[PDB]
Amino acid sequence: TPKCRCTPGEACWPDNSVWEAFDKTLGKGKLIKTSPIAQSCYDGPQKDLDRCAYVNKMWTDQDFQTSDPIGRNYPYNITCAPVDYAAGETPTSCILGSLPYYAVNASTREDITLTLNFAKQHNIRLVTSSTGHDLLGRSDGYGGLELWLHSFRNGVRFQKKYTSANKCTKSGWTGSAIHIDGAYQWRDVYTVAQANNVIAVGGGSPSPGAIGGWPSGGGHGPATHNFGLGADQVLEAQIMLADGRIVTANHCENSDLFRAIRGGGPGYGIVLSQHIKVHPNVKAVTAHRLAIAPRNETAENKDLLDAIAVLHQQLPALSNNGVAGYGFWFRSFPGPFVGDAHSGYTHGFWTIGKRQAEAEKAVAPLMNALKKFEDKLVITSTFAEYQDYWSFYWAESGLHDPVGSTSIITSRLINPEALTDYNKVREAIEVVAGKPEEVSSNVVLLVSGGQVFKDKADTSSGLHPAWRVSPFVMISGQGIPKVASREIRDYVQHQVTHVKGAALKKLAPNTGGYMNEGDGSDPEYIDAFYGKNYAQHLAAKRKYDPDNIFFCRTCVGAEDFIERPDGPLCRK
Ligand SMILES: Cc1cc2nc3c(=O)[nH]c(=O)nc-3n(C[C@H](O)[C@H](O)[C@H](O)COP(=O)(O)OP(=O)(O)OC[C@H]3O[C@@H](n4cnc5c(N)ncnc54)[C@H](O)[C@@H]3O)c2cc1C
Ligand SMILES: *[C@@H]1O[C@H](CO)[C@@H](O[C@@H]2O[C@H](CO)[C@@H](O)[C@H](O)[C@H]2NC(C)=O)[C@H](O)[C@H]1NC(C)=O
Ligand SMILES: *[C@@H]1O[C@H](CO)[C@@H](O)[C@H](O)[C@H]1NC(C)=O
Repeated sequence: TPKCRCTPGEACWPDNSVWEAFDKTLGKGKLIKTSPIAQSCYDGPQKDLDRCAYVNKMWTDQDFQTSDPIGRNYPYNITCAPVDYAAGETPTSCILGSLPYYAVNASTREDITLTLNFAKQHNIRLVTSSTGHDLLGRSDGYGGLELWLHSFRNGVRFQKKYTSANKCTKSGWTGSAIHIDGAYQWRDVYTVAQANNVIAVGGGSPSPGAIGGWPSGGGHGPATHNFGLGADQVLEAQIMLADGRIVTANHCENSDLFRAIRGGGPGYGIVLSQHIKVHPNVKAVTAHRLAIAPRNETAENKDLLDAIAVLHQQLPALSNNGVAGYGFWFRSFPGPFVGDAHSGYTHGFWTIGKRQAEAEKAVAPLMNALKKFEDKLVITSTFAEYQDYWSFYWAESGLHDPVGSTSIITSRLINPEALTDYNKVREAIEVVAGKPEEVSSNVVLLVSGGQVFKDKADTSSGLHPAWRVSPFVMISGQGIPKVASREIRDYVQHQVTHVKGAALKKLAPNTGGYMNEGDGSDPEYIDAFYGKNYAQHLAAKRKYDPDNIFFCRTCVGAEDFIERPDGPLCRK
């Protein structure tokens, strides 16, 4: 049976009549022949400068990118760039690249069954997308048939008391739940949680999918320190296997599959629905806004980075005190970042469940450590109190930031013991700060600790062990030009993987990274992404998808195949 999937233009590729008959079986209009988002910017039959300008204007918008079957928030390889003609830009070339060639706009189980079956029947690579949010190309594939789940939406329903499809009691959970009965986004789930005065533990941005890559890789957000990571919210799922069977996965049934999807990434089956734990609303949340800038701005920014190193050392104490959230910093920035300075550190942290007085005590270990820098840095610190989770969430989080660039980042979970020696930390900070000429994004995800640590007791979970000891994640990355030569991308990828990523590993060598926002070019990605759970993830992969119908890049088992950006996917 053939080692390589069939691709367009080959003799094995179904001819126009076969595709047309497949469109008609589905329901005319469901099969979409994909077109590069910005093809109207280029010469040929599809050229349209009005369409091109609209596309150029809307490229950075998350909804615009989720609305097209091959729209990508963080496109893995821009092979058809939008062209800004008003700005004097001119076209190079436009190809599909590694984006799927056909998509099925699937809105019923029958759509999904037929798409799965057709892919297998014609040996065509099946690509699964709920939203196209992925940063690593795991919802892409050259010459692929995309199962697009964006309109597969059969309700989001609140359960006052979790009620399992197979009456499983082994979760031990008798609290409330939400049945996410479709490939909904967090926005949709949040509306129902809010209507029912409960906390749904979703992402900091509401556009990503609720039941796909987000929970399967981990899933962080404002509420995860307090209530657990996204993967650990999952009580059960309905999943269509490669063989077409629809099965329940929970503590009582196919528990190896259930564990795999809760931390082992995508590619075990097509997730049709999940049930998630939801949590009682709180009476208070206080947010802490901190900003730090140099009094004396220089290319080295020695004092700023000293303080950032110190701040990193304070995070575990903060985490132990119920503090969570996100911090952002730059050694150099192309313009004012903190007040008047073209550099600095800023964060939005919070104590869910605590009023301001307790919030101030919670961050005291950090503010006290920062008193030593009052002569050297300008530091501002404010608190905002909210009377429930949702007013807090929408005020301090619920982000819809600009997107549309390639992601080249590395992530490293940091254990407390990696931070006790200031000099080692300072050295890590020096390297990840990057070259003063090159913009380096550095981000702190203070999203673990607390309940995430506690949920180590849950052996049904598949989450990377390092989550259970690491209260926060460091992410460091750089951009590439929109139209990027191979040489420039290899230079940047090397800085991210072997300079930035390497420093982070040296700082914390016993932990790992975060697959969803992580380094897909790391030679050691298996270790980073999955850790010691990998052998068990792989077993589930080989049991439930022996033919690797759900192949994705870096996903468990992907090393048994060779992916190309411009040719057939093949088994080794
Ligand atoms: C603007 C933006 C903001 C973000 N914010 C956050 C954040 O705050 N916190 C955080 O942790 N992450 C965040 N992410 C990252 C997100 O967790 C990952 O990109 C994740 O892969 C998104 O899953 P998705 O289904 O939405 O993406 P997709 O690209 O649709 O799919 C991602 C992967 O999951 C697979 N997949 C999707 N749906 C299914 C399914 N139903 N069954 C089987 N496999 C499936 C795909 O095959 C692919 O491998 C953000 C991403 C974007 C674009
Ligand atoms: C982005 O897409 C381009 C175009 O498909 C890829 O370039 C090809 O890469 C292979 C090696 O992997 C070469 O043998 C081809 O000659 C390249 N083609 C062209 C037209 O340049 C590129 O590899 C993709 N980048 C990534 C990181 O996936
Ligand atoms: C996808 O299908 C739904 C109906 O199931 C329809 O409302 C929607 O507009 C379709 N989208 C596209 C892009 O064809």
